[PDB]
Amino acid sequence: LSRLDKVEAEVQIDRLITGRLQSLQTYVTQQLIRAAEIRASANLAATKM
Amino acid sequence: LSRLDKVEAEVQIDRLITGRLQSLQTYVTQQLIRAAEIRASANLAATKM
Repeated sequence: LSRLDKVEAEVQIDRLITGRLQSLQTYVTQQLIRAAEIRASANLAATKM
Repeated sequence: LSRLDKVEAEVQIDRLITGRLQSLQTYVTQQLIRAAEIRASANLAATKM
């Protein structure tokens, strides 16, 4: 943003947005899968209690 | 499609395709994770029966 004007900057920014958004989607998806593992383990622990 | 010719339209259409396809992948992935939660609950319910 400090080095390029709006018409050229928005092209560069859209590349970062795309890759950063994909990085959050990858993280949140794996956290959802880990949450299921923890949920199953918590259900087992509640049954053991 | 009504406003741009093929060479320019396909560039704009590919942006929609990319984002809409990413929306379906996000939806189907979360449905697969929810299906596992429902599956675990159905297995529990079958055991309670």
